[PDB]
Amino acid sequence: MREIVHIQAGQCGNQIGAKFWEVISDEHGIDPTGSYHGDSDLQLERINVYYNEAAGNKYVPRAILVDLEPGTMDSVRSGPFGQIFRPDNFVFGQSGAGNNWAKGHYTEGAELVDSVLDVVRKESESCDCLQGFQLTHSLGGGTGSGMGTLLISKIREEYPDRIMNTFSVVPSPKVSDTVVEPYNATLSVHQLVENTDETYCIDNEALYDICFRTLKLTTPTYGDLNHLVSATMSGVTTCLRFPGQLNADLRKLAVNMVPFPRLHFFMPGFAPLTSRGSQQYRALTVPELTQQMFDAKNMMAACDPRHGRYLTVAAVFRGRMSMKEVDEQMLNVQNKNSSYFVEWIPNNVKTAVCDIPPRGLKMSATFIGNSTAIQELFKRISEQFTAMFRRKAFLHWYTGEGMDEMEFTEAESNMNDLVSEYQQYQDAT
Amino acid sequence: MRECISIHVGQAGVQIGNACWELYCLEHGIQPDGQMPDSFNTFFSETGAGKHVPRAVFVDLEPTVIDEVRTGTYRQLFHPEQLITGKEDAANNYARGHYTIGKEIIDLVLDRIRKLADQCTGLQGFLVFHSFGGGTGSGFTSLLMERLSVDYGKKSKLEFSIYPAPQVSTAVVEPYNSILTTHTTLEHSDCAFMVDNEAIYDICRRNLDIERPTYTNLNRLISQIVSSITASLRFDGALNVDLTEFQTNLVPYPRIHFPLATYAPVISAEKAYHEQLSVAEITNACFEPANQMVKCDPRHGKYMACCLLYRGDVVPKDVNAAIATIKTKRSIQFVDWCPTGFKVGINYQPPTVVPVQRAVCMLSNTTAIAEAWARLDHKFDLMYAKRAFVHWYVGEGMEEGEFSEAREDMAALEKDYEEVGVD
Amino acid sequence: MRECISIHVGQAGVQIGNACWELYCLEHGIQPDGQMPDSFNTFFSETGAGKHVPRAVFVDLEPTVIDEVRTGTYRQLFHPEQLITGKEDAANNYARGHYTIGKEIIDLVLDRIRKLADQCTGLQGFLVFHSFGGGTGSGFTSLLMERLSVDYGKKSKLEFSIYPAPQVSTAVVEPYNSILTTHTTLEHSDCAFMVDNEAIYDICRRNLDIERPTYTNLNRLISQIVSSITASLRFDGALNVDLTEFQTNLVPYPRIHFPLATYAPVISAEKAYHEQLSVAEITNACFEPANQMVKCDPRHGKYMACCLLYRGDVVPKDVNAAIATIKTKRSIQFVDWCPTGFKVGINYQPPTVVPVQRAVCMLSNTTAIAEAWARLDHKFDLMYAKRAFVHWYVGEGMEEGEFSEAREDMAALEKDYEEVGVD
Ligand SMILES: Nc1nc2c(ncn2[C@@H]2O[C@H](COP(=O)(O)CP(=O)(O)OP(=O)(O)O)[C@@H](O)[C@H]2O)c(=O)[nH]1
Ligand SMILES: Nc1nc2c(ncn2[C@@H]2O[C@H](COP(=O)(O)OP(=O)(O)OP(=O)(O)O)[C@@H](O)[C@H]2O)c(=O)[nH]1
Ligand SMILES: Nc1nc2c(ncn2[C@@H]2O[C@H](COP(=O)(O)OP(=O)(O)OP(=O)(O)O)[C@@H](O)[C@H]2O)c(=O)[nH]1
Ligand SMILES: [Mg+2]
Ligand SMILES: [Mg+2]
Ligand SMILES: [Mg+2]
Repeated sequence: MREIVHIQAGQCGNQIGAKFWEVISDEHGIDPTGSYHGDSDLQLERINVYYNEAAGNKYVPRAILVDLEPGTMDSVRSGPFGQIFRPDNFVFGQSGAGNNWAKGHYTEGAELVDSVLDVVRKESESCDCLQGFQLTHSLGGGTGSGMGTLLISKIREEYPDRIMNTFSVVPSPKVSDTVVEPYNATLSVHQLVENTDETYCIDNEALYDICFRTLKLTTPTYGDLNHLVSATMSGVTTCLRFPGQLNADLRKLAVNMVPFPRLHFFMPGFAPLTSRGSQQYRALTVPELTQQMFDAKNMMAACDPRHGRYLTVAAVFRGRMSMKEVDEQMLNVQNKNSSYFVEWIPNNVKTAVCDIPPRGLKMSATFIGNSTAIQELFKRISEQFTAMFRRKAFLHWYTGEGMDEMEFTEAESNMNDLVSEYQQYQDAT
Repeated sequence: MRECISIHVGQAGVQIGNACWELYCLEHGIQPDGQMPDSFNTFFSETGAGKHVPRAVFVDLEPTVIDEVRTGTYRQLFHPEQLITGKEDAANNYARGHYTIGKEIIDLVLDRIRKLADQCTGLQGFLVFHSFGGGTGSGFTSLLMERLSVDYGKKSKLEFSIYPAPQVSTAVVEPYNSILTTHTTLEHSDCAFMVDNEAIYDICRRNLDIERPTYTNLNRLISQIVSSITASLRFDGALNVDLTEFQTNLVPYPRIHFPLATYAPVISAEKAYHEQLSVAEITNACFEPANQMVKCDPRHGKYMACCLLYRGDVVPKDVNAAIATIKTKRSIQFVDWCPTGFKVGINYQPPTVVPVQRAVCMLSNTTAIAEAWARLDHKFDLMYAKRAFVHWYVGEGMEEGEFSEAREDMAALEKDYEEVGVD
Repeated sequence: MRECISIHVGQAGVQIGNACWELYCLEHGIQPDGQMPDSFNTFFSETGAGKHVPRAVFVDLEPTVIDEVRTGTYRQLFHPEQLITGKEDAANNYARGHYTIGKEIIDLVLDRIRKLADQCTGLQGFLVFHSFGGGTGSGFTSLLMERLSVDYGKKSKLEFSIYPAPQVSTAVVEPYNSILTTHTTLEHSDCAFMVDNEAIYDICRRNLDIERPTYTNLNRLISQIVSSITASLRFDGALNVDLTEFQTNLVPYPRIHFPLATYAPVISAEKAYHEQLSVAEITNACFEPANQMVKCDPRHGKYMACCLLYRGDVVPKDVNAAIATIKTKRSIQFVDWCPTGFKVGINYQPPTVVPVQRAVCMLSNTTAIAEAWARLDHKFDLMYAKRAFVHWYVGEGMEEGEFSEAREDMAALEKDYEEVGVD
């Protein structure tokens, strides 16, 4: 029970799911065809949550693939794990969003949304009990910006109780791959702050850093760039899919963490990370997995916890392990970094211990962090917005789609409303 | 002819019950299949064929841990009409366990009680293994106890609970659980029982020679306590103390019903020698602060009442000299206006082992426990000073003043032990 | 019914205790496993099963030498709650053993005393095997003895100690240990015992035919002394002298409590013949200056009191003629105003051997020992004349005048024996 429906969008977020469902394939023994080959019977006991068991020894990914041009759908279906999906669910347009938020939200967003909302309805009717919806997209492109954000407001009109999480990549701090990355951020900020229950936020540059600092890689591909988020997403629900000594799921992570509904923008953390040969010369145990999390460099969002204040801390472990080896490590590290936290929460460290490791190393941990460090990135992004707005450039596209300045201004004000509230609890102690 | 049923609420209580009924089957020689190759009506009942079933009800709002019994080694022991599962958990939300989901499957679990209450005739106590950590183990706990005093009223209701730790604390809204659950368990429960996780660790670390304990081993310590409380019903000693007497002995005033459990002697296998474990030796180790399972120093208050449940091999005159020592000390001191402060219970049955000569369970209703509430009131104030996490309980249908109504309710609870402490 | 517990402080005392309890197990036939294939309550206690444990507490601030017992041949004999280790040593710093580290684990060792004092009822003496060389054997020694006179006060406290040598001296700040420890062991210890390393060598060289001794063999000489002091409690002779009497016999004034031990006869295996070892033959060898274990010439002062503890095969009339010889000599002379200066003790048990007929332990509280303090005062002056090594004791929290307060304290100690020497 408590099955989960998967929605994709954009062009970056599809290739992540093109790697993420490969992760879920070997976390359940799923072949590239769709049949079953696993040996551990703990997989089949909760197989239903990410897969419909179709007729005749089949398993299909309960996932909704959405694009606006036939290129990326062709690349998925031709490469690995493309025939595993259902051909009914390759629901995609023909135009391409043109790297415009307004094309993905107003003109071309209204076309394909009806084809999606039946498929959302067909899966939600078919599911016995529904847990929540998940979305993987961009905040820099066109299809990831407008099309995904247009869906979630229609879903909040449908379901009040169902949770919602977007693994949305933050627009980049210093490198500028997108020319109009403020215009794909700020118009996407307003949709995320209203009706997204929890929201995952990953910087681009720290993902380049973690693939270069700890691992010391020379030619990092997107098969190894985007792979770290694929293990990250699996560690969020790894206590759902298998029993544990202390289980967890998506509702336990929500109500523990989010202190007020406008403050729900989180940061990940994963451990352990080695090189190809520099992997045994380290005591890869709980205290090494302890101190690998809490440093500044492990955060996939490029932010310094020293230049900010936390609010809550979640931690999800994998593999069999003891407890006082964990618990004292999950207690003492709050005291060495004492002033970095905030006063008004006793024991803000949420612990979660599954009993199944990844297919690989013996123990693993997934960190879910929340701090006031992220608002300092938005002041750059609000500066990046206003630098392209104090001359009022790039308006005739949105004017051609039809939009006043006030929709730009209030969303920038609502971006500043995020500024006025993460600073508010940071100023408090 | 005498019975005592058991209920398990929440995920933490089920893993307690997984080791408890593991122990009970090893007591009376029961297999996991309900099979054995006399008077045990308290925890079992006989079928038409030669099979015995446990008097246990397992409730959960999430289907996870009950499948661990429905597929585990102890699978064939349980009636499948007892194994009750939900669909969506309260998920560390007390308002979900009390209003949202628990209101739906409340009809099934209460109906299973009277189906057990047919064959019971000497109904002498209830067992509710509920934690205060998880929302399901707390939110269902308040809804369950309201109907039973409407159902029975006169019958005994006992709660072998788990106290939330002052330092090693897992979840976030665990301070929110205790203040809300206070009005139920002070108005329904005849004698609640607090056990902290934190004191168990050093008992595992020092006294049990394993610095890194497992939750499978944490349940083994409490499961020995629950058996020796029932050591008078299930067997025959020279001084059998039944469960009607404990709530009449240990309770001087009907609000004060919070003792603490203390199992002793707690030794390791290699330290089974280098000792002799006489009845005067081990009872001084009972009043040692580092042997109890509640993080409260007993020399920070006074004892209102004390109970001692012996088993194994015990002569009362040899215990008579042992009790005469403890009254003739000074660092151990009682409430002075209660000079008769001992309840002794002897059973001639050895403490069984789960994969020694004698054992002691100590039950001391004291004023040392009253500081633990003040350590948890200090947690609850600041998280409510910000009005943090109000939009989840109000988000699941709860009054804001219902916190405030229960806020002063702890102050009336706390002033009880302060008033009894002075003369 | 009568007991005498033992404590071992510092590294030098542990290696003494390694040979002592080696000897005691060979006395009563005890194995290293506490097993034997009547009245021995003084050094042992019986478990519930047929195993006996030693009444010994091993303290150390460094974890080295206790692991040599925890992994050695005598491993299974000791209760692991007795084997107490530290982490960082005092490391030949008296201020570290007295202020820095020893203040932390002082709670554990003192708690083990009352855990032993339960089964003890005839508590008649304490044993503290402490050296003055190492900082741990001296710094913990002062902290330990302060609480016991607060604990007991009336009970006996004996210290079989090791005197620092005037010539063969290993460490550097060994003169700093003795002046600082003086105020404790003169105000707590009922009867301290000095043994020098230096006199043992020529006894090993000449009388034991091995010119190059080992520290394993140095402990064998003192371990025979400690047994024959307890030869009246552990057995039955015609004249059993218990440990309450020695502190009343040998002490004319309650500050003077420094006798010296003398074991005799000390022979080799090849020299076991060419002799007959009568009771008059061997007692003249007791008063020989080269047979004692303290580098002090007995013909440089006068005897205040003398004690003789016989064992083996002894007739008192044959000893009566032997004692009549020693009073009727001239080079051996007493304090004249004490004409009754003998304490005789006979046990009908042979001196056991560790891998003869009779043996004598001589305890002579004399004025010949008072020159040894003056030989050590001469060491302490010049190292304090430079104010050398002040920045370690003050570097570990100690008053400079606390040296000076203890400086005149030896002068009041030294003028005692000078005053008693004249009539
Ligand atoms: N970490 C990654 N970032 C990517 C990847 N591909 C693109 N991007 C980033 O995502 C942003 C572009 O968004 P998309 O790839 O989703 C383009 P989309 O289909 O959403 O819309 P259009 O602009 O209409 O094509 C931009 O900031 C890129 O730097 C990728 O594989 N990994
Ligand atoms: N006695 C005991 N308590 C445990 C054990 N493991 C965890 N706990 C406690 O149980 C608390 C969590 O309560 P759970 O029972 O697991 O959760 P729940 O009642 O099902 O509620 P939700 O899962 O949040 O809906 C933890 O914070 C611990 O204090 C165990 O093995 N034994
Ligand atoms: N009786 C006896 N004394 C010994 C023996 N070996 C060494 N000693 C003496 O012990 C002195 C050192 O004291 P220790 O006990 O080893 O040191 P400590 O008290 O543990 O303190 P540290 O400085 O930390 O080692 C030396 O100077 C010797 O005089 C031995 O086998 N027997
Ligand atoms: Mg694209
Ligand atoms: Mg639970
Ligand atoms: Mg030493």
